[PDB]
Amino acid sequence: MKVEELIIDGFKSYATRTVITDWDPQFNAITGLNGSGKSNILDAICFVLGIASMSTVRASSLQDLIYKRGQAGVTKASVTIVFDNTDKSNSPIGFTNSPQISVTRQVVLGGTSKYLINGHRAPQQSVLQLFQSVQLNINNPNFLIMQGKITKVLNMKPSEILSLIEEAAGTKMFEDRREKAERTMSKKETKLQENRTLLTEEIEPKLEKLRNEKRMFLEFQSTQTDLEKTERIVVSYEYYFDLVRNIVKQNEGIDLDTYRERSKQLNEKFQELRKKVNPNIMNMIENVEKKEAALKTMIKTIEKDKMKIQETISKLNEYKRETLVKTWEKVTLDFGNIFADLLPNSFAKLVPCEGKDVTQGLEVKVKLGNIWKESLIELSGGQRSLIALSLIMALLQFRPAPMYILDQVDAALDLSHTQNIGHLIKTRFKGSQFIVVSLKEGMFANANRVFRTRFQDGTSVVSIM
Amino acid sequence: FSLSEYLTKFQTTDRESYPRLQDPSRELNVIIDQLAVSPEQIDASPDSLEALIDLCHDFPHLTPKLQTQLSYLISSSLSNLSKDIKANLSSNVNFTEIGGLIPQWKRHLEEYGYLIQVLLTFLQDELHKVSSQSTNLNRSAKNSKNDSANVELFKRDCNQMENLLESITKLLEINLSKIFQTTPEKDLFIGLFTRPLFVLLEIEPVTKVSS
Ligand SMILES: [Mg+2]
Repeated sequence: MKVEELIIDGFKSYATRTVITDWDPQFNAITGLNGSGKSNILDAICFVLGIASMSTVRASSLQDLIYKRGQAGVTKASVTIVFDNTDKSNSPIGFTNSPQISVTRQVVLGGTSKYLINGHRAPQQSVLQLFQSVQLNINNPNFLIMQGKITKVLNMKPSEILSLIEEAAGTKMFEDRREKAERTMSKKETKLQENRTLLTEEIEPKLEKLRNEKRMFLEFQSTQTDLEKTERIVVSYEYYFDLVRNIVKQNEGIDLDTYRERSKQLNEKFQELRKKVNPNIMNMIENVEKKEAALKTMIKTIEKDKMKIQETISKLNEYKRETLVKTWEKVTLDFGNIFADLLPNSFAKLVPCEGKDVTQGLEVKVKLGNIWKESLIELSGGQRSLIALSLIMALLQFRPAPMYILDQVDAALDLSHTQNIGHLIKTRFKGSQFIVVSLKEGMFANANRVFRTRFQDGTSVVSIM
Repeated sequence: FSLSEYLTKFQTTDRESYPRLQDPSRELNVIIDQLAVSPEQIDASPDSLEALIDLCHDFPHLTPKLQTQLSYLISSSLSNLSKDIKANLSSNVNFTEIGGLIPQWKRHLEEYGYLIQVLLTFLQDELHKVSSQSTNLNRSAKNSKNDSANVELFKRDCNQMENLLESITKLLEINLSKIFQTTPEKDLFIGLFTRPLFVLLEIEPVTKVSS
């Protein structure tokens, strides 16, 4: 995904529609005076790729990214980026049949942002999954060194140095999804446990009361048949026009008073069981029996579902660990060789922490000569810049991300190492689009494309120098 | 023949574990030849009783032509018997001869009610099966290779459903308080005619069609 056009509308120092074209796929270099808008170009690229923590875009809010906080006529802030797809090997999934991919993020005042791909709207998970497939994740980057953060890559905790190798291996998108999966499964597990204890306390007691009144309803239906036989015989015998004669000549000579008090003693049980049990309890108990059986089948399938998901993530963790070790060996070898080529008579390796495992975190260890540095706090800003640059280029040598953004990685390097970094990006590390902001001429004089940035009339312009 | 123990034999126990007859065509065709001239003549011979009651029980195991002509058999027999009892009761005849035919009428109605119960139950089972895994089966538009056979199954089971409900509408015109005397047995008969409709109404595209 080589960037071909970048369209910035209403961003931090950009008040108009600025369209930057003529991007060379090998090495682009942004220059200009101080306060011109170079890091705002890189902040626009970070913003179109998606940020959560707005301190890396240098804002305290989202309306702080619009021009003059949106209170100067430009009430919207939209960033458009266009990617070329003549190389289908680094193309994302599903977008192979489109030679150009446009992504735009818009934010207006008051509300929050909204994304669109190729003109058509999309939520943030779609564009985040689009950019997390060519390892262009901004929320945990292995390609973005912002301004003043080149001498601080070696100050990182071992989980972050592990996460860079994890993003190179391809398993960081599995790791954050696995942690989200465990959290979501815990929340749905306590919800299902509340539902199970509600089923145990509130349903089956009422179900056995329903079974009790079911068997009393069979008794009441026996008395129902008793009424519609005996009371029919009774009202036939006091009615006495030929059918009543035919139903008299089967039971000739039934005693009147005993039949009358038997009718009364049947009707008193009837006026009791009329307010005892409802006459439609059989369809009701069939309905709630089907509901309880389907409910318990659902709970069993949910439990087997959780067991299958848990055993599958436990099986995937082993392949994650094996590809992490296989990535880490090649990356630390190329780390040592690139640091030996940049700074002569030196070496650097990535080592698992003392006593713990490789998948717990990694630490940089630096050799200058034949002595091992016990702590890397005693190194200069230029040496730490070279170790950080050699680590990022080792991650390039494993699996090259398409866009490497470097905001002033040469602020602590001398005039020899700056020209050597420019030469090694122009010659050796082909295979990625480099967007470097520099002020030292030895870096952007070895460039294939140079964009000057200037401040005029209240806005910023980008001129192809 | 009796109703209640056969009804709790079908409902409470398992329904789809019924045995498979070896050659349904010859027995159902001679049943048709018995019933092309006399709709009530299953009663007099118990081999025809068990033959009908187990050629209905294997309804998800037949072929569709046999299914549609069995549905036409059930609908035709119910319509002819309901017309006969309507023409007998609506006339000015005495109570003696209609009372002599009323056990024949009531037991024929038990037979046909059990048959209509098991056909509507298996039909709502198959309709829930074909409508569960699908998206929209209200019309035959925007279909595929197997989806066209799916919606044709939908339309043919809905058409024999319409024929069976035509037979049910033809039944309930008669005063069933004359035929069924006491309200438990009348409640059982109307409940076995109305229960599979109330479980059929669960299906979302069954209530979407109009007839
Ligand atoms: Mg800057």
